Amino acid sequence: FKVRTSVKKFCSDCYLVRRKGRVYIYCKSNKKHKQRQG
Amino acid sequence: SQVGSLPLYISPEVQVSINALSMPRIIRKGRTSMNISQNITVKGPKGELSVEVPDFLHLDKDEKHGKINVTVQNSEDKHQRSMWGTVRSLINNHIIGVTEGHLAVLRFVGTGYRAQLENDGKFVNVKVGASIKQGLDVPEGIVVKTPAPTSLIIEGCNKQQVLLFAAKLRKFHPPEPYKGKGIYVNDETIKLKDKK
Amino acid sequence: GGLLWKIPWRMSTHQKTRQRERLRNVDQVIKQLTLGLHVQRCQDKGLTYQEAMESKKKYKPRSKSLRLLNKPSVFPKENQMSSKDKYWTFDKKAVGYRKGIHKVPKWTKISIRKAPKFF
Amino acid sequence: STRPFLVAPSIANSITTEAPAINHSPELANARKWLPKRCGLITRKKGMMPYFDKSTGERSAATILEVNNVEVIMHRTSEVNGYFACQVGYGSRHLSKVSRQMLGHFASKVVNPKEHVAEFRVKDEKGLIPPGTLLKPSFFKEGQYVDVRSVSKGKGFTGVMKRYGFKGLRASHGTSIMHRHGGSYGQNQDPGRVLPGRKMPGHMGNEHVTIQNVKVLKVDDENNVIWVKGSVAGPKNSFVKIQDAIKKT
Amino acid sequence: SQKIGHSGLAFARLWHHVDVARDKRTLGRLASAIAITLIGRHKPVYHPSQDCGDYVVVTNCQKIRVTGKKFEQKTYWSHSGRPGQLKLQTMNKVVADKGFGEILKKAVSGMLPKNKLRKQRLDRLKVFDGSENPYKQNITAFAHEQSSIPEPLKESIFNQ
RNA sequence: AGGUAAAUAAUCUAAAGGGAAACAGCCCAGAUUAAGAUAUAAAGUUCCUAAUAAAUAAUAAGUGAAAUAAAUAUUAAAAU
RNA sequence: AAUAUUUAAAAUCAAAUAUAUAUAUAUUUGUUAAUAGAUAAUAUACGGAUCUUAAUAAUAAGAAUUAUUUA
RNA sequence: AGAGUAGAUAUUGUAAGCUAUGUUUGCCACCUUCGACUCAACAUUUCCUCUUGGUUGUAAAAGCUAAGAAGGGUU
RNA sequence: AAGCUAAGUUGAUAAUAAAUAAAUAUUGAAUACAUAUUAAAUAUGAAGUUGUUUUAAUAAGAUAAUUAAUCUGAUAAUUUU
Ligand SMILES: [Mg+2]
Ligand SMILES: [Mg+2]
Ligand SMILES: [Mg+2]
Ligand SMILES: [Mg+2]
Ligand SMILES: [Mg+2]
Ligand SMILES: [Mg+2]
Ligand SMILES: [Mg+2]
Ligand SMILES: [Mg+2]
Ligand SMILES: [Mg+2]
Ligand SMILES: [Mg+2]
Ligand SMILES: [Mg+2]
Ligand SMILES: [Mg+2]
Ligand SMILES: [Mg+2]
Ligand SMILES: [Mg+2]
Ligand SMILES: [Mg+2]
Ligand SMILES: [Mg+2]
Ligand SMILES: [Mg+2]
Ligand SMILES: [Mg+2]
Ligand SMILES: [Mg+2]
Ligand SMILES: [Mg+2]
Ligand SMILES: [Mg+2]
Ligand SMILES: [Zn+2]
Repeated sequence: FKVRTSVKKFCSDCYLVRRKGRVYIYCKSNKKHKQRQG
Repeated sequence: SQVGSLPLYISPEVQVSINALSMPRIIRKGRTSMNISQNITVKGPKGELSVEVPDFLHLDKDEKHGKINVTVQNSEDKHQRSMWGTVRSLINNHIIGVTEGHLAVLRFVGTGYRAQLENDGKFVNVKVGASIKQGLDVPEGIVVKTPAPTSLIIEGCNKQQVLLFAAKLRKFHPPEPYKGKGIYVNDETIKLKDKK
Repeated sequence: GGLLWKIPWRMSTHQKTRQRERLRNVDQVIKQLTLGLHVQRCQDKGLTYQEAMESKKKYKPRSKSLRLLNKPSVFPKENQMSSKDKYWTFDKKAVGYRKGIHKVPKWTKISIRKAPKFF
Repeated sequence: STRPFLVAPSIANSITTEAPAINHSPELANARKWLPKRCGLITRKKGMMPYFDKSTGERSAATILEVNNVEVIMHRTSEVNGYFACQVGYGSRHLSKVSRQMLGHFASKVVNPKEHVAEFRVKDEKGLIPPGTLLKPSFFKEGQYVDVRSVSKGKGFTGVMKRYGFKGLRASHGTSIMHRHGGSYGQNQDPGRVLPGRKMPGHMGNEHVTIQNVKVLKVDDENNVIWVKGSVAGPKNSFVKIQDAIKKT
Repeated sequence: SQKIGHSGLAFARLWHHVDVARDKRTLGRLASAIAITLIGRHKPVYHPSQDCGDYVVVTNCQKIRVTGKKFEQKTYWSHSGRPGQLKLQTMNKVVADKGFGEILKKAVSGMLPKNKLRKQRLDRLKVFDGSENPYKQNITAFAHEQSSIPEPLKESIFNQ
């Protein structure tokens, strides 16, 4: 997980999710693309 | 909306009823609310199981062609519309389970990676690289069977429950990338890394 | 800023209503001033007070300041005024180039209707 | 015939609903508690002496806890008292010493005027012993573990060195008039006060002390004593509770 | 002249029931309503110098309304004085410990005026999580109300 | 910079009273002595605390509720 | 539905006022929100309590927030 | 931007941009003692211990980096 | 010698349990796909939290006695646990 203020989806296989009052970006292909909005 | 509008086909052996609950409960959001009153049931050959559902939703049972429909009092209400697509899908899943039955194959991959029915079906012992013994009890409704040691099958009427159980079983050892090695639920895949 | 001048950045509902009332009062005062002048001019020409009050053609004030006040482009009425100009002054050093009118000193007495065209 | 009474509609027409159970109830607390499944017995710490294990040859210091007229006076129950416990009484006392009220209580419970009374809390109603019975050292098995409560030796008004193991100031190198003192007792102004529980000189000892998991070395009903491995809090002739160890089995 | 007469009834401490299951107010609004009653502002004979407020029995307090997510967010604080001993409990935790009645009591306490009579006023509030309570028999009642209530219920209440 | 230097106005200085939780300088308003019926100012009107009812929208974050924290990010919403 | 901007009453339209007046001229007014970003040391700190409403069911509650208003 | 055998975002992150802190060196002028010993209390921006995400740069083992975490400990 | 002591001796580092954090899932719409839910349902998850354990305080409750040839205390004496 890259925890950061800015949370953009990198590849096409990335998908944005809204859980626990935080924007997560998970990804099905590349595991490096996992991000979390703060 | 697009899901909930799709009509559900029923075979004569299965019966989709609906009726009010004994003690209706109300889900209270911040602004909106949602009163769970009705209780849909899907009785069939393999078993019977139910869905507790809001008041705004209601069925529309047709005698001709075995179709039944589901509709809400206000489709323009967002929460209702969201519920509608869920409930229809749930009752479809139930129909499928009672008539055919839901299935979940777990294939174990690794040297000495295998499952075993320990308590005459009531406890799936799983041996997946651990000094301590691992496993968990099968829930009510779920029936487990092992064609091979390295290939377990979970079977049930509830699609939710079986696939949850399968996921729990997997969680002891999910597939590693370096060697495709672990517990694979149904058609599960993994991109294997180069060895180097 | 160790001393605490605890003044809120915006006004309450009740404050805004009072401001509106004050704005309305100044417009009323202006109207009365113009009306009295008109009445006086009618009397000079030779009508009674009642006749002057009735008169269709109301006389506009000849003095400059009064005439400017009458114009809504220069001095707008409360009903004419924008929501923003009732409750926000122009302040070039503020962010947004705007500041609450309540932050102006003696805002209850001092009048300030017209802000710049795009600020 | 009937008495005059008026009743409010609001209280009469109120739909009946049971209150939810609260954590700070007695019954919830009882359920939470870590308790022994069996009663205990009061003893006196008579002294201390060596116990030689005859197989191995190992020597162990053992305290001799004497068991005299130990008797279940009465017991308490959840429905009446909020918990299950056995009121045990030890020894024999004169009439002269005992209060009239206490004598009457003992007569009611049908025991002799007692030297020391104490409760022994238990998990269930099964753990309660029938009242009036005599508890002997054979209650406990040899090799079993027991918890041991008693009031410790009184040490009097002690300093922070003895109380809390404070290092104190140096013996030489200029040290003036404060060799055994606690040094600083606070902080300049932010606290502006010595904060509660600041370790200071005060009275020490003469407080209760549970000692957990002590091994019952030896039991004999002939001499009326329980041998117990190691130390027990308090002086000689001090009353000592003994119950099964909750931690060790 | 207006003051002269028998004042005993005016200063009588009445007992006010409130079935929380029936009442549709939220917690804080209910607490505020109670506070007035407890003070005695409702009655015209009131004076600030004299405590002359009524008893308030609250019942079925488990069914109290709380808006938003305050039941799992709202934190009740406490502090002895020794630093590092700030005790912060969420509303649900407080309820689990004591009840919904404790929560109501806290609100009512905060509503009340901060002086020597505050504690007395707080004491007069009698809150109950469920229905059954000892003060059932002493809530204010009238003979004209009796026809509304069925026959055996009254007897059962009296027995209780 | 609660800094420094002057320009204009006000207050404090030498100004009590109401408001701004508390407050030299801010918002009202100038105590000759009382009285307490009527108009009120600024500021307020669930309770603490003197006094309130409405309308139409928006928020669901306790955001906020008398001391507004930025670039940027995400999710919506309108208009083209 | 999709792509890409803008978040605007300058223009434009709508509504209102004033001059000849069923029209013209001049003036005035009307164009997003939420969350994250967010952060230290005696103790929660809107001044405090507390405030987002709910049919059955009340002679009865339903912001006490923000914005535009009324009595 | 640029390093990272290839790929800016595993790890690294020039100069310029937007903030927080009041831990340093200053500035202001309302206001006229460093270290050691002793006992420490508090914070968390976590050094160790517990849980977890990422790591063509996680095979294993050692690491590196990030999220939760102040219970205990930290010559 | 007693006592007091640590260089000495003995014990404890307080479980089971419950709800959680980051994180990991199930079914599943809103949004024909997807999505662990900032939807309804259903699960995992920490030396942390609640507790548990220990000490001190308090005294709801309980047993008994109730104007006393020896009711319950205190003053007094001999003392130390
Ligand atoms: Mg020394
Ligand atoms: Mg000396
Ligand atoms: Mg200065
Ligand atoms: Mg002077
Ligand atoms: Mg003054
Ligand atoms: Mg002057
Ligand atoms: Mg004067
Ligand atoms: Mg807030
Ligand atoms: Mg504030
Ligand atoms: Mg225009
Ligand atoms: Mg604070
Ligand atoms: Mg306030
Ligand atoms: Mg490069
Ligand atoms: Mg730089
Ligand atoms: Mg400083
Ligand atoms: Mg941290
Ligand atoms: Mg490794
Ligand atoms: Mg703990
Ligand atoms: Mg789906
Ligand atoms: Mg899915
Ligand atoms: Mg744990
Ligand atoms: Zn990706």
